[PDB]
Amino acid sequence: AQYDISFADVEKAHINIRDSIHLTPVLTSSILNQLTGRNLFFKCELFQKTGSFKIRGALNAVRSLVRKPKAVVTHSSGNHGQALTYAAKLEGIPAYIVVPQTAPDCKKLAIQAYGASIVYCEPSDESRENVAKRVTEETEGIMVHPNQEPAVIAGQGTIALEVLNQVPLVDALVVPVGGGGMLAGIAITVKALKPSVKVYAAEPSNADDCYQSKLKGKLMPNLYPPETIADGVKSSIGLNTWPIIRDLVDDIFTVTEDEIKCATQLVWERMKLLIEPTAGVGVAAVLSQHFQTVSPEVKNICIVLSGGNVDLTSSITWVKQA
Amino acid sequence: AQYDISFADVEKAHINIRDSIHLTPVLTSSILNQLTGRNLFFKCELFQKTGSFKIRGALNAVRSLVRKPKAVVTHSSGNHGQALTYAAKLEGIPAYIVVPQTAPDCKKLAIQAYGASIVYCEPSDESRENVAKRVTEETEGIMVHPNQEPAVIAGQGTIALEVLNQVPLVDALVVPVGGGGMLAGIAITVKALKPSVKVYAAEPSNADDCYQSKLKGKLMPNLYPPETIADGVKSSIGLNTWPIIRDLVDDIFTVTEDEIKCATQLVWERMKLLIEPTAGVGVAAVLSQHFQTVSPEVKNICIVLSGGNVDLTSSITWVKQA
Ligand SMILES: *Cc1c(COP(=O)(O)O)cnc(C)c1O
Ligand SMILES: *Cc1c(COP(=O)(O)O)cnc(C)c1O
Ligand SMILES: [Mn+2]
Ligand SMILES: [Mn+2]
Repeated sequence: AQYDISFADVEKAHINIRDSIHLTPVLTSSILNQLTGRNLFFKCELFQKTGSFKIRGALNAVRSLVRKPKAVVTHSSGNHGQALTYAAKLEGIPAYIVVPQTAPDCKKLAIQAYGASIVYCEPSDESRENVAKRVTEETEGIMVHPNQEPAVIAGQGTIALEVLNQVPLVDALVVPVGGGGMLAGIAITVKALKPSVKVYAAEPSNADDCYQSKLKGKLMPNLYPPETIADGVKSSIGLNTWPIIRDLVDDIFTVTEDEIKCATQLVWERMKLLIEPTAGVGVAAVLSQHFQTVSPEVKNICIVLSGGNVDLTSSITWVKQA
Repeated sequence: AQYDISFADVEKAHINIRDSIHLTPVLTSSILNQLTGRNLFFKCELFQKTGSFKIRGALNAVRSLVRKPKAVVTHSSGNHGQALTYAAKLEGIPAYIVVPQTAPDCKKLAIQAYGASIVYCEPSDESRENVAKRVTEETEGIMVHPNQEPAVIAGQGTIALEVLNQVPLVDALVVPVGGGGMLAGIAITVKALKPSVKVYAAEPSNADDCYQSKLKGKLMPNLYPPETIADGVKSSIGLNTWPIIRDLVDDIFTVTEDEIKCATQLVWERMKLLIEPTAGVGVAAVLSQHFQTVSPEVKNICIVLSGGNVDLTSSITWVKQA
């Protein structure tokens, strides 16, 4: 009944960011329709400013602060970091981004290109959170969490406002899940406007905390730091997004590393959209064996292609020839 | 005054193919605007059916035949071959595609995937033309030339009808040139509707026959088979497209291999559009030193991103890390 955001927060966020973001297109694919037997629609957040949907939450959070702040601080595998740095730069606010050592080089470099101070941490939720806390204290900055901050969650939710308008007959949204900010914002939004529309999460089997949490009915974070090509969804879900996910998300589909790699390459080759592997997670979910159990009434499915920030040099390892 | 096609042919082609092709989007890039000091618009033919704009000419040609034909035949580095095979398959007509031995593997495989009989030839204009002639005779098929066939040229020209509608304030179109079918169709169209709009060709320095022809005022085909990463524009311009290009194209910009590689990678990384290197030729042209000499009045420039059929495995060689 009462969560850390409401639909009204999402509506407000949309008005406050729409002049500063792209109304990204919804594209289709005949081959992917044929492979799934569904009518698919691809929400192209890879074309968003900074290369992912994270600009939505970042702009909303920075503008929700509006003496100006001394600094903004966060932890990020890269996309929220880039987005926050860009949003903060527009207001003349310096940014400190705490980033795991094992984040992709392209993401590390982009954060530095936008002028942030990058601070490497160890690759775990605990290290990300603890180092961001220390950096926040040292800089006397403002922490803008990548997925648990209400202003961030409300910003990500605005994706659903656009999808429901662009695909008026949509039956389901499929959303990749890491910390659950996007999934939670979208769930709040869809279930407020047209709750008959399904909200499905897609998650790596190698980082399956959201799936485990829903199964067990309690928050079950990753016990070991995840090893996955879906580098942007290694975070566990958190205390603010869990209750929304528990109550408002219809199902969660897990996908293996091989499935993620295959779906990502299929989008590259067939749609010509350079999605990052994390964005391939949603595509893998709809292609998966378990998704065939979804009712045939759920025909019009919109998959969020959440980002396009991929290391081309690092992607030469897993790319397979036909 | 009188060329092998007219504007009326392009208009007719558009009505005859529009129900069967995508009205591809026009996208923008802030970074590419910043780099060029121009206002750029990208016509996304990479999203077209079969991965390039060639579906336009192919559908128009196949439907311009409408006992049904025994077979269709062509020569192609891959894109026209794929498009022709698809168009012919819709009508239950078999296809024989003559393809140079050194065409990219992805293109060879796609032609076979669409059900064509592929016939390898030696990598030269002479071999392509001679083998297609022999195959046409042996199969008693109909030759559909990739760039000199009027129905094909008229089909490619329809790109300009869309661009002029989608970018109403456009000042110039930039078009990659191989055989000159697209360039000629676009030139006929633009100069009929709003001749103040510039039509610029973009060409590899390593395959610079169009540039040489315009300089010398006569058709000067490539003396040696071109060596270029822009694998789809190795053909010389021909007898039907040359007069149109001579008279109606405003300038031709050549770009080196390094420029093509750099522009292609920039589009991948910054726009998240998986263009093939041939489609990077137009982007390289607007980024080139010589394009800076174009009048500052030519502000709104639409570049045709002509195709997305790229060998990912073969592209691991030239991709450079930042
Ligand atoms: C952040 C991100 C996600 C996951 O969003 P959460 O709010 O962390 O669940 C998915 N894809 C991409 C590209 C992202 O950057
Ligand atoms: C065919 C083609 C061109 C060139 O068109 P021509 O009519 O041969 O000049 C450019 N880019 C791509 C991707 C093509 O397939
Ligand atoms: Mn997870
Ligand atoms: Mn040439």
